[PDB]
Amino acid sequence: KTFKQRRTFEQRVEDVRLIREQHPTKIPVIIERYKGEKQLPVLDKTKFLVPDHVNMSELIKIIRRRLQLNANQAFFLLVNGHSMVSVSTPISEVYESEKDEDGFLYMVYASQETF
Ligand SMILES: COc1ccccc1-c1nnc(N)o1
Ligand SMILES: [Cl-]
Repeated sequence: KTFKQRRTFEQRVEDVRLIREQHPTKIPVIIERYKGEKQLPVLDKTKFLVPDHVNMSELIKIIRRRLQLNANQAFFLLVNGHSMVSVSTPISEVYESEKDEDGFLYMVYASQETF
């Protein structure tokens, strides 16, 4: 069902290396709905190429636009399994400290802060 489950470690590594070659300015991001999640919809895809200069605050705005949320629906984003310490950090910096061993940056969203 989940991305890590659908693709072998070897396959995720090779795909990160292709994005390096073909989209060298992009951060490879996996974005997944919390398996408990009731309110928010699922995204139309799993794998996102994010411009390495956007900060986490702008990535939250991007995802909320992709879900076509309205102003008072709540949205919480975990990165590498934990809360974001700050939304002002550029994604190139967040990537270097929170990337997985396969080379993707893993995110999960929910309407509850209690995931
Ligand atoms: C640490 O990365 C590698 C290690 C061994 C062989 C290839 C790579 C690689 N990285 N990006 C591409 N396109 O290939
Ligand atoms: Cl690029």
